[PDB]
Formats: sequence, structure tokens, C-alpha cells
Amino acid sequence: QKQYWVCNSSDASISYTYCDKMQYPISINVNPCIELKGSKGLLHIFYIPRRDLKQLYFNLYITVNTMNLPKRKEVICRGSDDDYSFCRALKGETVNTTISFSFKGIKFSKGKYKCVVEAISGSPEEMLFCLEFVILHQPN
Amino acid sequence: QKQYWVCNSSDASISYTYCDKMQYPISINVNPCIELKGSKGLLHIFYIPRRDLKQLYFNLYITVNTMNLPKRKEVICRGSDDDYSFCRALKGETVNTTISFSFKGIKFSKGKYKCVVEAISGSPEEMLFCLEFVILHQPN
Amino acid sequence: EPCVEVVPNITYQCMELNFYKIPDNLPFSTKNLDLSFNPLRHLGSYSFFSFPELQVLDLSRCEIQTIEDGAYQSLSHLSTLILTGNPIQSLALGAFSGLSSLQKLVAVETNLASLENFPIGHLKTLKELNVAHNLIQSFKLPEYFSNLTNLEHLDLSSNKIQSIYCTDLRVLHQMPLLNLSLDLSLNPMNFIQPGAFKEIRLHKLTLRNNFDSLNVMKTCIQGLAGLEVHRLVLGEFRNEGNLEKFDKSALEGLCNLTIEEFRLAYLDYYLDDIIDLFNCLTNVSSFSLVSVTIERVKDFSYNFGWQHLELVNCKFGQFPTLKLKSLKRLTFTSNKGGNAFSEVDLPSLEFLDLSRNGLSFKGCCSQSDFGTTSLKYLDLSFNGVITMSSNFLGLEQLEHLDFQHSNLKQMSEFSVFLSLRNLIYLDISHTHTRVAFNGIFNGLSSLEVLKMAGNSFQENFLPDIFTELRNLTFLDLSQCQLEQLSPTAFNSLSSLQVLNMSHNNFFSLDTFPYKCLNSLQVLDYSLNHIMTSKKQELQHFPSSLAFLNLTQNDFACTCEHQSFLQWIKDQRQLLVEVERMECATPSDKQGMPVLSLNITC
Amino acid sequence: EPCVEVVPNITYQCMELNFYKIPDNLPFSTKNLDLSFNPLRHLGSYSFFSFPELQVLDLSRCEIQTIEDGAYQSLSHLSTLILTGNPIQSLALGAFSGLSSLQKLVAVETNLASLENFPIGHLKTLKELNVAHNLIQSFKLPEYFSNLTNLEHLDLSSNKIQSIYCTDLRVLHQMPLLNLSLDLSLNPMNFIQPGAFKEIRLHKLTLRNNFDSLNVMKTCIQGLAGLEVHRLVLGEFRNEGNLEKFDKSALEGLCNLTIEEFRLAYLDYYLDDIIDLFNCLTNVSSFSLVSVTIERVKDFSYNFGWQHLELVNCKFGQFPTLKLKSLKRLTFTSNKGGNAFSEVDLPSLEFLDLSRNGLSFKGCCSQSDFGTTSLKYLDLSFNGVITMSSNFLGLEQLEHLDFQHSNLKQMSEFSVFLSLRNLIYLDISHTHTRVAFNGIFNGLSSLEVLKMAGNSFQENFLPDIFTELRNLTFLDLSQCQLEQLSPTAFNSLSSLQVLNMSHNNFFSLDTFPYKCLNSLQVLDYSLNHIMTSKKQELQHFPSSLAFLNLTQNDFACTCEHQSFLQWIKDQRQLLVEVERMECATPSDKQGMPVLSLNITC
Ligand SMILES: *[C@@H]1O[C@H](CO)[C@@H](O[C@@H]2O[C@H](CO)[C@@H](O[C@@H]3O[C@H](CO)[C@@H](O)[C@H](O)[C@H]3NC(C)=O)[C@H](O)[C@H]2NC(C)=O)[C@H](O)[C@H]1NC(C)=O
Ligand SMILES: *[C@@H]1O[C@H](CO)[C@@H](O[C@@H]2O[C@H](CO)[C@@H](O[C@@H]3O[C@H](CO)[C@@H](O)[C@H](O)[C@H]3NC(C)=O)[C@H](O)[C@H]2NC(C)=O)[C@H](O)[C@H]1NC(C)=O
Ligand SMILES: *[C@@H]1O[C@H](CO)[C@@H](O[C@@H]2O[C@H](CO)[C@@H](O[C@@H]3O[C@H](CO)[C@@H](O)[C@H](O)[C@@H]3O)[C@H](O)[C@H]2NC(C)=O)[C@H](O)[C@H]1NC(C)=O
Ligand SMILES: *[C@@H]1O[C@H](CO)[C@@H](O[C@@H]2O[C@H](CO)[C@@H](O[C@@H]3O[C@H](CO)[C@@H](O)[C@H](O)[C@@H]3O)[C@H](O)[C@H]2NC(C)=O)[C@H](O)[C@H]1NC(C)=O
Ligand SMILES: *[C@@H]1O[C@H](CO)[C@@H](O[C@@H]2O[C@H](CO)[C@@H](O)[C@H](O)[C@H]2NC(C)=O)[C@H](O)[C@H]1NC(C)=O
Ligand SMILES: *[C@@H]1O[C@H](CO)[C@@H](O[C@@H]2O[C@H](CO)[C@@H](O)[C@H](O)[C@H]2NC(C)=O)[C@H](O)[C@H]1NC(C)=O
Ligand SMILES: *[C@@H]1O[C@H](CO)[C@@H](O)[C@H](O)[C@H]1NC(C)=O
Ligand SMILES: *[C@@H]1O[C@H](CO)[C@@H](O)[C@H](O)[C@H]1NC(C)=O
Ligand SMILES: *[C@@H]1O[C@H](CO)[C@@H](O)[C@H](O)[C@H]1NC(C)=O
Ligand SMILES: *[C@@H]1O[C@H](CO)[C@@H](O)[C@H](O)[C@H]1NC(C)=O
Ligand SMILES: *[C@@H]1O[C@H](CO)[C@@H](O)[C@H](O)[C@H]1NC(C)=O
Ligand SMILES: *[C@@H]1O[C@H](CO)[C@@H](O)[C@H](O)[C@H]1NC(C)=O
Repeated sequence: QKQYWVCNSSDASISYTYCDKMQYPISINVNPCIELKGSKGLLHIFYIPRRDLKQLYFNLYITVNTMNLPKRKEVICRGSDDDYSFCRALKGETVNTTISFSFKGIKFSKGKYKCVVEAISGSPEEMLFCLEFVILHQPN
Repeated sequence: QKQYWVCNSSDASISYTYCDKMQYPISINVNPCIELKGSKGLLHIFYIPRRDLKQLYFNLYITVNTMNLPKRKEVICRGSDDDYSFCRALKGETVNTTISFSFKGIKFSKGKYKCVVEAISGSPEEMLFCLEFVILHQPN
Repeated sequence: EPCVEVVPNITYQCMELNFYKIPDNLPFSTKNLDLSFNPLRHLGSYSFFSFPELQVLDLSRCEIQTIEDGAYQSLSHLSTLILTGNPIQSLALGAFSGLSSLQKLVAVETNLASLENFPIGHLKTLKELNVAHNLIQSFKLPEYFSNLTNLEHLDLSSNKIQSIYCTDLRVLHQMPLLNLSLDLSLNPMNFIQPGAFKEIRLHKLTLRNNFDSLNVMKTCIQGLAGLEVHRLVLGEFRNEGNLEKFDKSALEGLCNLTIEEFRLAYLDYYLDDIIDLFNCLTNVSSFSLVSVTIERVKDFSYNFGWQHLELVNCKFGQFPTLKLKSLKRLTFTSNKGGNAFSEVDLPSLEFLDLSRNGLSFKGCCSQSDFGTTSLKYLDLSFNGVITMSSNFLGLEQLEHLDFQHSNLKQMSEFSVFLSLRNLIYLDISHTHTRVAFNGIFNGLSSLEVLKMAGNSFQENFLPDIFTELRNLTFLDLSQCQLEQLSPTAFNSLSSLQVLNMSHNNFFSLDTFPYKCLNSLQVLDYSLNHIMTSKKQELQHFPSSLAFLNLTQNDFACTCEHQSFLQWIKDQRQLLVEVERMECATPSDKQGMPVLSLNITC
Repeated sequence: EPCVEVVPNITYQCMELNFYKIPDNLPFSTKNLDLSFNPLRHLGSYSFFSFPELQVLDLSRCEIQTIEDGAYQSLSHLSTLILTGNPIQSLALGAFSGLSSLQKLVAVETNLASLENFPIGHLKTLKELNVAHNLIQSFKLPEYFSNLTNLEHLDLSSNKIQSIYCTDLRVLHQMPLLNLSLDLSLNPMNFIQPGAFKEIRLHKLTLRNNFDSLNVMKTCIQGLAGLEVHRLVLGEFRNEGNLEKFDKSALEGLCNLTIEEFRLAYLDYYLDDIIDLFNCLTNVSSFSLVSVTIERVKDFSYNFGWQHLELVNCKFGQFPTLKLKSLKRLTFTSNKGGNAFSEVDLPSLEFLDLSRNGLSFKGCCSQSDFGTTSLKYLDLSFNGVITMSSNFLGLEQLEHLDFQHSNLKQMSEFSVFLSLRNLIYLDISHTHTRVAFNGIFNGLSSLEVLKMAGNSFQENFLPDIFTELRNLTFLDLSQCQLEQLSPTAFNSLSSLQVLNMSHNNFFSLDTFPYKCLNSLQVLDYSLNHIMTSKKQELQHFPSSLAFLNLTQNDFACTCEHQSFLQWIKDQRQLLVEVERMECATPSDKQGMPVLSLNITC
């Protein structure tokens, strides 16, 4: 399994690898890197799906230092009139998008943080890919 | 057990009797009689307590046509600066008071409705009296 | 290079299998051949000859540089082509020649340049034509569209179309019948000279995220004049740069069109007033907003003719004060801002959905709250805290009612469902309820589906509360921590067929409580811990029972109450999953199916 | 006529026992003789002679017409007299003569007429003097009050005192030391000529429900001038007629006094603004309102010096916007109106109580919400719905925290108590919580009392969540529907002494999970259904165990696992209530104490 780095910050060391059999590439960038303290920034994505980016959503399996959390389910785009333009893509169509984010108001602690990322989309709802995120953390 | 009537209305036949060993008198009036439909009116009370009307409260055991409800607990006066003047009484002191009431927004059905009324007050919290209310009901 | 056989000799998919030619060593009668991401740098005439029958064909990212003449020739019944992502630099004239029944045609990310030199002139039965993400410079419809009927969609989004002129769309003045659900979004356009759109008709028009300022948008709205679009959709996309101003005299001039259905679909601006804005968007029989933050505004009280409203994912600071003389449906779902509720006045409303908002009701539910008196549907599920101060009063016509995962308060203090005599559905599942009054379900005479899974019981003893509910065919009771049941509990229930009773904590099965159920077919007792019985007076269940799930609970494998295990080898005709019905009590007898161990004692 | 002996030869009560004379056939050394509602139409000298010792004496409704001279003579150590409801038409001079140590003196409903011909001149040690519900016409203090020191209360309420003049209260200008918690309520008064109260001092002054209009109240407030009352209490009573107007220039002229503690205690008027009203009620170090409906008002932002506030039972329409530079305590309890919350700014606040309001928190708890940074106490219990979006941040100094019977949301999604390193108390009992994260109680290192009774568990299996909580001496776990417990769960817990584990659903007791608890003294397993064990490897509990409640659960009275019942006759030294530990499993062996039935097999 090859390791894919993303960015470093004062208290973050994001990276990720692949879960499943198929390993279709993807390009993710974040500027500036997330400070796991309340951050802001942009998220640039370059992708070419093998399915339709329609009714896309994420299953997140989070792990707080060898302690599982419950399972998270995030619906990115629903059906009609998405907030985003990239969820009108088709197979083979270039997605080249930018989404900004920000958060604040929570304290974390040290340890190997993990999150299994499962994207699901399409007509019969088959998976689009799995990714595995490793986020170390050590506040200053 | 002697029956004590209160008032009739179009859909009410309030009355009451005594529970306990002691049968110290009391005078209750309601004008105009409660229509068990959403009503308004005044409640005139003439009493001479055998304890202090201090930290008085009620335990209500309600019975909806041979079906018990849970137990109700109503605090009339707490400690300092009561909403009412009559809860500053002492033993032997004449209480001669008037309290208005109104309610609306609930449907009832026919049947023998009952409510056991237990007043508690005083320094060691001993009972002041028990009363037993019978409220028939037959909407028009 | 094995092509995966998805449906046996019907559909094969060959994706990413590094091919260079069509796999004609494939069965002779194919349908729905997937062939994408296989490099095919060029096609030849009669390419798909060994596939005389073919319904769906996909060539996505197959990097087709040129489609030669006469290709696809020996290929009819072909309903779909997906030429997505293929950069076509030489599409030969007369391509797509022999295609008798072609309806869908997707050419996305293909390097198009205009529609007049586009070989579909001979086409018919062609309904969709999705030409998105292309390089097209002017919206001048070519003349062969005259011959081309049946065209229903024309989605040219993300194109480089800059502006429009009068005699553009000189076509469409010759169409007695024309349904064209046109969609022009993300086109950077800064001029619409007047009179261009005129005596024209559409069936949808989607312009989102294309005007860079308020003046551009204003005078281009002035450009469209007398359009008569049956459904308009404006807005923008959260994904890119957006307008930095939006107030009253924007959206003006929109007042010359003939709209019937509107939708503003996003707005990055914290709009702060709703009339003298959306002013000439009245008489539209369907209003809709999505994701637009109108946080601080007081005056929602206004008269519009709006036969359908929807406010999905909107933020506020207050519950809006709706006053609509004509509004039949509302969907205030998944909003986030203002967690309260105040009486609205919708005199003619027949549907209502306030779901997953999280708001709280102190005045609960009465005819005084929604101002109507014929509300057939109501969903307050997944909200915060609902306090019952009034049984549904003035709402005697209400067939649907959901509450699941809300927080019902004071639900035991009186007959809370006492007015709902016409109610078929009821879901009070997983509300924080403690059933301690034998008259909770009083009044529901037509209730046939009763769901309540996750509601406590007084001392964990099922009382006789299911009386006068004689139409109940479906009864849900699971995670109700029941340790005992009244021996006469499910009486008067002659129509119950499904009966869920699992995930409680029982320790004794018996058949007397179910001596008389004529219509029961399923009876679930799964996640209990049921070890023995009253005594072997356990009798045959009613004939109707066709299913008795007894799986997943503990059992006791010793000589005594081997008569109980004999009575569970009584029926092999009504058991369900003998695989997970096993032994628990001894250590030596572990994981053993019960009917399996033959012991004398 | 048996006088009830309440405390053996100490206190006897003879109430309603139809008497006519003192029961001197009673023990010789009495204290606290109750004698009320017995008809004594007249008393005589040396009436209470056979009671040489007497602390408390009650004569309530004994209808004493006349108290003759010299009565009560041979009676000292008498600390209390209660002459309530006795209509006294001839109180002879020199009555109450021999009373060496008398402090309390209650003469209510006695037909008094004035205080100058009132025989208490010789009295001393007299602290209370409750003369309420009498017939007194003018508030002119008689001169013998000079000799009468130690008087602390003087409650003359419900009297017919009409107005006051200047040289009334010419006394009290000669008192170097005088504490007089005066209370004049329900006195219909319509004039206070100026200068009357002047250079005077009090320690409370209670005027509620006495002025019939706004002008009367205004100019009578003008009457009191330079009073210096240490605590003022105005208002009215819900019980009778009230003012019909209250706004800005009422309560004016109150600005000449020297108040320190204020209380308005009721108002039937829907007051609608709070400054330019209560305008010269600043610098009062304790503000308080009770039962006053101020529903619609926006401007609470104002500067006052208010070192204590309390808003009990008040109604609003909005959460008030408090901005107080100096306010150390707040009690916003049992309010009813506005069920929300917005950030207040109390820069110096050390106590906070928002209990039984029912309001809802969307911004939850952070230093951003209350504007302070040293909040030692916080009670949000019995509220509506609390959404955790922030672990307590900026509140690192918080020793008390209650949440019980609220509705906590998202409590499992992260370590919600991660900042509270100084926290002794925590009550999350009966919140709708599903513990499914092993790091819920992370951060609480000083927690010693953990109450959580009524919170679910993932698959009903107790995980190892009580780690790093080593000071925990008290642990509450009941109605948590636990069917299994991790064999290594209560480790690192060396200080736990009480350990509640009852009302779950167990079926096997064992001692390995409690092999190492050095400080346990109580261990409750009551409302389970515990029938057998793992195997008789059950070992001695730690020496510290002095109590093992095993009452109230089912048992199995057959030969096998008679070794289990032998191991519960193992200990007679640690059992608790052998009366309700009985038999359940056979029909013949019913209700039988277990250690009682001697069987071989
Ligand atoms: C033995 O226990 C089983 C559970 O432990 C019971 O299970 C079955 O559960 C399924 C839930 O997935 C039910 O399915 C659903 O079917 C209904 C039919 O109308 C659909 O609406 C739902 O959408 C669908 N849900 C999903 C996720 O598919 C099965 O219907 C149900 N089995 C039966 C017979 O109803 C078994 O029922 C129980 N054994 C017996 C004999 O009942
Ligand atoms: C056998 O089960 C009994 C319950 O079924 C346990 O009962 C006792 O419960 C009492 C509750 O009323 C506890 O009392 C309270 O005592 C505490 C002491 O600090 C006071 O604060 C509370 O105010 C008071 N509450 C009331 C209503 O009086 C008893 O303390 C408690 N018993 C013990 C020993 O703590 C028995 O505990 C259990 N058997 C054993 C040996 O624990
Ligand atoms: C009676 O009510 C219970 C209440 O839960 C119903 O239980 C549900 O049963 C289904 C069927 O087994 C469960 O699905 C199982 O889910 C797992 C994980 O998703 C899956 O791997 C299994 O193959 C199976 O599908 C489901 O978890 C369970 N609970 C819920 C909340 O749905 C039960 O079906 C009802 N009985 C009848 C006869 O209807
Ligand atoms: C462990 O926690 C449970 C949680 O309830 C504690 O239970 C309470 O125990 C008392 C003592 O028996 C119960 O009081 C009983 O109340 C009835 C009715 O009021 C009264 O008639 C009895 O004489 C007795 O006082 C009480 O109901 C019960 N439940 C609650 C909610 O208080 C238990 O005490 C705890 N164990 C220990 C050792 O602290
Ligand atoms: C980005 O962060 C990672 C992890 O914090 C850094 O990787 C570590 O690098 C240091 C410095 O060379 C080593 O001492 C550690 O052993 C490395 N640990 C792991 C787990 O990789 C990385 O160096 C950082 N990048 C930069 C540019 O500083
Ligand atoms: C007040 O109501 C009660 C009960 O509704 C009436 O008492 C009944 O009186 C009628 C008329 O005489 C009798 O036929 C019934 O048998 C009585 N029933 C009971 C239970 O008492 C009473 O008459 C009403 N009072 C008036 C003045 O109409
Ligand atoms: C995505 O679009 C931007 C728009 O300018 C462009 O600069 C960038 O190169 C594009 N990404 C790729 C991978 O081409
Ligand atoms: C109670 O007070 C009112 C006040 O006027 C009086 O009329 C009435 O007679 C009093 N009640 C009794 C029983 O005297
Ligand atoms: C197109 O318009 C025709 C007009 O008769 C209508 O029947 C048809 O449903 C429309 N197309 C779609 C996809 O609805
Ligand atoms: C349902 O209940 C109603 C009223 O009790 C009754 O008329 C009807 O026959 C029942 N059954 C069906 C299938 O509607
Ligand atoms: C009365 O005033 C004195 C002044 O020293 C004070 O000590 C005392 O506590 C006061 N009385 C009461 C009941 O507080
Ligand atoms: C409580 O915990 C603190 C910090 O973990 C520790 O210093 C202290 O000794 C413990 N015990 C007591 C009784 O405070």
C-alpha cells in the first residue's frame, strides 16, 4: 500500500491510502493545511469518476486512538438542484472543483486518528472508492 | 360519608367527600361552574386551618373511568414571597380568599372521573386534610 | 482479458480491460454491452457487426479521435449511445448513419464547436441530446431542428455562449408542438438584446451562476421579454464565485414573463426582506427556495397565490410568519436556523411536513396552530421537544401522523389521541415515552398500523391497552423491555397478522395469550432469553400461524425440561431458522442445534 | 379525654379534646404543652401552676374572652406564647406579669385597637411581636418602646392604618441600636405627609398591595424621604384587586431613599420596558423580580451595579439580553415564557442556575456563551434539548455541573467533557443517552461523584469507560439495561465505596469482576433476575465489603445449583434483607427464603 500525503500544519500530519481492489487515481489539495484547532481554507479536487457523481455520499468509520466511534453518513448531493456543480458529472467527465471549509469550537487530544472513507453514488448505489485517512495530532 | 355538592353546569356535576379520620370543615365555591370544555371563573375559599398554610401542596390521585392516571403533585406556595396572601396564615387564623382560574384546549369523554386530594403543609410536613372529588361528565 | 458476464449471455461488461478492438468473440445475441476506458483511438465502418442486436452501448473515455463514415451501420434497436469524454476532432459527415431507433445521445466533454455542422439531421425518435461542457460560442439554433421532432431535452450547460440576438431562435416560430426543457447554466453571459425571446415557449429554463453582478443580471432579465417558461430555475452554485449583492430592484423586469413554477436554488447573500423582492413572482402556482439564508426579517405576512411552497435547507433566525390564502402543500424540511414554532395561517392546506428541522412545539397541535381545518398529512418527526397541551382539536380529518424520534412530553396524563377518529397510520417509535395509563391509545378506532419500538412500560408489564383497536393488522413492540404480559392482552385483535415481540427480556414462552388469533401469520420472538415454559400445557398455535421465529435466545440443555425441547421439536412446520436456535446453558453442550442432540435424559 | 403523649413525659398535646380547664392531672415536669381549639372562655390567676417548667405554650382558637390579672404568674422559662384567634375584649392591665424569659409573642386575629394601652411595657428579651390582622388605626409608636430593646421583628400587616404624619415615629430618634424588620402590607393608605420618615433606620420594609392607583403610590413614595431601608419589598398579591397601570414615572421619587436590596414581588400589568423604569433602583446590590410578566421588550442591555439578580417564575417572549459588568449570582429558574437562549455577557459571574425553565441550547456551553471565565457552578437540568457543539471551552474552572432530565444530543460523537479538569460533581442521569464511545468520560480526572441512571449501552454490554477516573467513590448505574459487563471494567477504581448496579437484567453473579476493590462497602444487586453463576469458583469478596444487597430477584429451587444456594449461605455476615430473598422457579417452593429450606438434593 502506497502512502499519499496531503499537508502538514502545526498540529496535523494528514495522509491516506486505498482500501479496495480498484485504485482509480484522485487529486486532493487543501490550502492552507488544517489546524486541528478550528481552521479555514480551500479544498481543490481533480477527479474523473468511473460512475456518476449523483446521489453521492460518504460513510466514515472514525477511530480515536484505538477507540472506535459510531459510523457517520454524509450526504453531499441529493437529487435535484444541488448546492454544488460537480454533482452533475457523468462517467468519464472531468471534475475540477473547489470547496471552502471552516470549523471551530472543539478540543482533541493526541493519538493515531483514523477515518475510513467510503464514497457511494450511482443508479444501483455501488461504491465509487474507499480511502483511509491517517491524521496524527500533537498540539504545539 | 356525607356528600358535599359544589356546582352543576351543562357538562359537570362536581361533588366531594372526606378521606381521613379528622373532618374539619371547609367552604369552597366556584362561580360560574366549570364547563369541562375550557372554562373561566372565580374560586372562593373560607377555611380555618389546623396547621400553618405554609409550604402547602397537593397530591392528586386521578382516575379516568376506572383507569388510574399517574400521581400529580402541585406546589401552591413555596417559602418566601408567595404569589398568594393566604399562604401566610397560621393555625386558628381565618383564611377568606378568592382565586380566579381558566383553561381550554382539551377534550374529555364520559364517565365517573375521580380525584383524591391530599393537602400537606407545616413544619414536619403533616397532612392538612384529604378530600375526594367526583366529577361526572356528559357533553351536551 | 475475461469480459465479466453480468447477466448470463445477456449483458457483458468489459471495463478497463485493456482492449484495442471490439470483443467479437462474445455471444451473438447481446444487449447492453459496456465498453468504457478501453483505448479505441479510432473506429471503422461496420465496427459492431457481430452484435446484430444491441440496446445500450457505452463508449466513455474510450478516447475516440475520429468516427469514420458509415460506422454503427449494421446496428439498429440501439436506443442509447454514450460518447462521453471522447475528444472528437474529425466527426465525418454522414456518421451515425444507420440507426433506426435512437432516443438518447450523450456527447459530453466532446470538443464540439457548433450545432450546424453536427451530423444529426436525419435523426428521429431522438429525445434527449445532452451536449454539456462543450465549446459552443453562440446560441443560434440550426435549421435542421425543423425536421427534428420528439426532442424533449436540450441540456447545453457550462458552454462559452456569450450573448443572444433577435433572429437567433428564428426557428421555434414554426413549431405547432414543441417541448424543449432547455437548461443553460454556468454560461458567462453579459447581454441579451431585447425582443430576442418572443412568442417562444419552453417547459423549463435553468440559468444558475452566470451573471457576474446585479446590473448584468437586471438588464439581461430585461432582455428576456414575453418568454412564457412553464418552470424557471435561477440561483447559483456553492462551488464557485457568486454575486455580492441582491436586493429589491434586482429580479425586477422579471415581470414581463409568464411563469408558473419558480425556483431560486442558492444565494450566498444574507437577504433580509421578502416583499418588494420576489414582487412580480406572484401568481406562480409553485414557489420554492433552497439553501438561501434569510436570517433576520419580520414581515412574511403577505398575500400571494402560491399553490405549493417548499423551504428546504434554509436558515432563519425566527420561524417565518406565513399568511397564505391559497397554499395546498408545504415542505419545511431539514432547515437549521430557528428552533421554535408560532401559529401560521394556511386556510386551505392539505399536506404538511416539518421533518428533521429540530424545532420545538409548546402549543403542540390544535386547529389554532396551523389555521386550517382539512389537513390530511402531518409529519413532525425527528424534531426536538413536543409538549402535549391539547389533543388534536379541530383536526378530525388526519389520516397520517408521524412522531418518531421526537421527544413527547406529558403523553400519559390524558388521552392524547382522543379526536383522531380517521387515522390509519401512527408512528410514535423511539419517543421518550413511559406508558403508565391504560387509556393512551383511546380514540384510534381506524388505526391499522401501530409502530412503537423503544417505549418503556410501567414496571415492565404489558397492560390491556390495545382495546377498541380492532383493525390493527401490524403491531410493532421491540425494545420495550417487557418481562411480563397480561394473559388477556391481545384480545379483540382478530386482524393482526404480523406481531413483533422481539428484543424484550422474556424467560417463558406459552400459547395461551395467543390461543385466539385467527389472522396471525408471523410471530417474532428473537432477541429474548427464553429457556422454559409455564408447563407442557403449551398448546397448538392457531392454524393461521405460518411463521414462528424463535432464533437467537438462550436455551437449557439438561434432562429436566427436555420436555420443553420436545415441544420445540413439536413443530418443524412453523420454525424458521433452526441454525441459530442452539444451546447456551451447559459448557459441554455449546452451539448445538436443539432438535439435533438426541438424548433420552 | 386522653391527652396524646407525643414525647414520653416531655410533650403532650390536647387538641380538640373538648376541655374546659387545664389538665393538671398531667406529669409534673412538662415542656411544649399544646392546648388549642379547647374552649376556655376565661382564664384565672395562677392558671398554669402544676406546670412549674414550661418552654412552649399554645392557646390558639381557645376563645379567651378575658385574661385576668396576674395570670401566667408561676410560669417562667416560657419562651413562646401563641394567642392566635382569641377575641380578647378585656385584657387586664398588668397581665403577662411574671414572665422572666419570653421571646416570641404572637397575637394574631386578636381584636386589638392600638399599641399604647398594650400591657407589654415591662417586657424584655421579647424579640418577635407579630400583631397581624388586627384593628389598628394610626402608626404612632408608643413611648414604652424606649424600654423595649431586643425587638427584631414587628409584623403589623392587614391593618386599617390609613396615613402617617411627621411626629409619628418621634421614637426611633433615640435609638443608638435598633434592628426593626418592619412589614406593613395590605394597609389601605393614601397619604404620607413629607418629612415623616427621616433619619430613621430599618432592616426590611414590606409594602405590597396597598396603593389603589399610580398617583397615590407616586406621591406616597414621595412621602418616604431619606429612609435608608436595608431591604425593600414592593409588589401586590395575586389574591385581590390590583393596580391597572404601571410605567416609567411610577416608581419615581424612590430616588431619595438609600436602598441596598430590592424586591418587586408581583405585577398584573404586562410591563414592556425596563429602563427609565427601575431607573433610580441602581446601586442596589441585590435585584429581584418574581411573577412579573414582561413579555415584549428588546432593550435589556444597560449598565447597573447589581451584585445579585434573580428572575423566578417570570414570563417573557424572548430570552432577555443581560449586559451587567458586576453581577456575581443569577437564578433564572422556573420561568415559563421564552424557550431559547442567546449569549449573555456577565464578565464577573461565579454562580448560575437555569433550572426547570425548559429552554433549549443550540450553541451549548462555551466561554463564548456566558461571557465570563470563572463560573464555579452551572445547572442546566430539567431543560428541553441541549446540543453539544463544543466541549466546555474557556470554562476550565467549573466544579459543579448538572444535566439531569435534559435531552443531550451528540454526546457520543467526541469527548464532550474534555476540558473539565476541575470537576467534582456530574449528574447526567436520565438524559436520552446511548453510550457507544469508549472515550465519553475522558478528561474528568477529579470526578468523585458520577451519577448516570437511565442511560442505554451499546448492545447492553458495559465497556471499560471508567478509566482515569480514580477518585470515583460513588458510582450510580441503575436502569441501564446491562446484560453483560466486561470482566475487567471496574479497575483502577480503588476509592469506590458505594457501587449501585441494580434494576438491570442479569442472570449470573460472580466475584471476579470485584476481586480487587479495596474500599467497597456497599454493593447493590437488587432488581435483577439472578439465578445461577459461572461455576462455584465464586470467591470471597474483598474484606472491605460490609453490605451485599441481593434482594428482590428470582431464584431456582431444584437440586442442581443447590451449590449456588449453598454459596449464598456462604455469607450470613454480608447479606442484607433475607426476608425478600426467596424462591421463584418451582410452583411448590413459592415465597420461601432460600437459606431456610434444608434439602439434601
Ligand atoms: C426472524 O427474524 C428476522 C429478523 O431477525 C425477521 O426478519 C425479516 O426482517 C426483514 C428486515 O430486513 C424484513 O424485511 C423488509 O421486508 C419488508 C416487506 O414489506 C419491506 O417492506 C422492507 O422494506 C424490508 N426491509 C429490508 C431492509 O429489506 C422481512 O420482511 C422480515 N421477514 C418477514 C417474513 O417479514 C424474520 O421475519 C423472522 N422470521 C419470520 C418467519 O418472521
Ligand atoms: C438494599 O436495597 C435498598 C433499596 O432497595 C438500598 O437502600 C437504601 O436506600 C435508601 C434510599 O431511601 C438510602 O437512603 C438515603 O440515604 C442517604 C444517605 O446519605 C441520604 O443522603 C438520602 O437523602 C436518603 N434518602 C431517603 C429517601 O431517605 C439508604 O442510604 C440506602 N441504604 C444504604 C446502606 O445506603 C439498600 O442500600 C440495599 N442494601 C444495602 C446494604 O445497601
Ligand atoms: C421486528 O422488529 C425488529 C426491530 O429491529 C426488526 O429487526 C430488524 O431485523 C432485520 C432483519 O434481520 C435486521 O437487519 C439485519 O441487519 C443487519 C445489519 O444491517 C444485516 O446484516 C442483516 O442481514 C439483517 O438484514 C435489522 O438490523 C433489525 N433491526 C432494525 C432496527 O431494523 C425485525 O425485522 C421485526 N420482525 C419482523 C418479523 O418484521
Ligand atoms: C441504587 O439506585 C436505586 C435507584 O432507584 C436506589 O433506589 C431507590 O431505593 C429506595 C430505597 O428502597 C426506594 O425508596 C423506596 O421507595 C418507596 C416508595 O417511595 C418506599 O415505600 C420504600 O420504603 C423505599 O423508601 C426508591 O423508590 C428507589 N428508587 C428511587 C428512584 O429512589 C437505591 O437506593 C440505590 N442503592 C443504594 C445502595 O444507594
Ligand atoms: C510532516 O509531518 C510528518 C509527521 O509529523 C513528518 O514525518 C516525520 O518526519 C520527522 C522529520 O524528518 C521524522 O523525525 C519522523 O520520524 C517522521 N515521522 C513519520 C511518522 O513520518 C514530516 O517530516 C513532516 N514534513 C515536513 C516537511 O516537516
Ligand atoms: C345536578 O347534577 C346532578 C347529577 O347530574 C343531578 O342529580 C341527578 O338528578 C336527576 C334529576 O333529579 C336525577 O334524575 C338523577 O338520578 C340524579 N343523579 C345523581 C347521580 O344524583 C342534579 O339533579 C342536578 N341539579 C339540578 C338542580 O339540576
Ligand atoms: C482546473 O481549472 C482551473 C481553472 O483555471 C485550471 O487552472 C486547472 O488547470 C484545472 N485543473 C486541471 C487538472 O487541469
Ligand atoms: C370574606 O370577606 C368578604 C369581604 O367583604 C366578606 O364579605 C365575607 O363575608 C367574608 N367571609 C366570611 C365567611 O365572613
Ligand atoms: C413534453 O411535453 C408534452 C406535451 O404534450 C408532455 O406530454 C410531455 O410529458 C413533456 N415531456 C416530459 C418529459 O414530461
Ligand atoms: C376499520 O375500522 C372501521 C371503523 O371501525 C370499520 O368500518 C372497517 O370495517 C374496519 N376495517 C377496514 C378494512 O376498514
Ligand atoms: C438585627 O440587627 C443586628 C445588628 O447587629 C444583627 O446582628 C441581627 O442579625 C439582625 N437580626 C436578624 C434576625 O438578622
Ligand atoms: C483526586 O484527584 C486529584 C487529581 O487526580 C488528586 O490530586 C487527589 O489526590 C485525588 N483525591 C482527592 C481526595 O482529592
